[PDB]
Amino acid sequence: FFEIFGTGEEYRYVL
Amino acid sequence: MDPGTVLEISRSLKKRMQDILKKDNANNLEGRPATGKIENVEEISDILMSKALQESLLDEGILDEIKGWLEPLPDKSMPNIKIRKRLLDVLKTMKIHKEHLVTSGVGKIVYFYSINPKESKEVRASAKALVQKWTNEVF
Ligand SMILES: [Cl-]
Repeated sequence: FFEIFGTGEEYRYVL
Repeated sequence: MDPGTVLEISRSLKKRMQDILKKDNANNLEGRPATGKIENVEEISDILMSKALQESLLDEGILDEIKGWLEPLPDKSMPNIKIRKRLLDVLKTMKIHKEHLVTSGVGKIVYFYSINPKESKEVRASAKALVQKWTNEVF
């Protein structure tokens, strides 16, 4: 799942 | 058709998408208007959804460009809402196999849109249906 979608941390810096 | 037209158009669009992204990112970093994606997203989306072009678009890594267009701008703001909506729609339209999702990393930005609390309800719902749809194709 994370291979396709990541951990959800990749763009967090945005928030 | 002349047999070369499909690949020529597909190659040309990849270059155009990269050029627009680079120009908007540089303008954004320079604190200048960066409206290249805004102005071109509709005509570029017509190209991206063309069935005759799908295999060559996908084969040449167009997903990398679609990811870049969806990614945060250099000041960390997100691309304008019409871009987010039109490109999610493009993605829903394309027949994308799991390996292309893997190599492109486009799932990561779509996943982010799905959990981003600052995102509009409609965009967040579209991203979520895309994550689910892709997850069903993966397994
Ligand atoms: Cl933008």
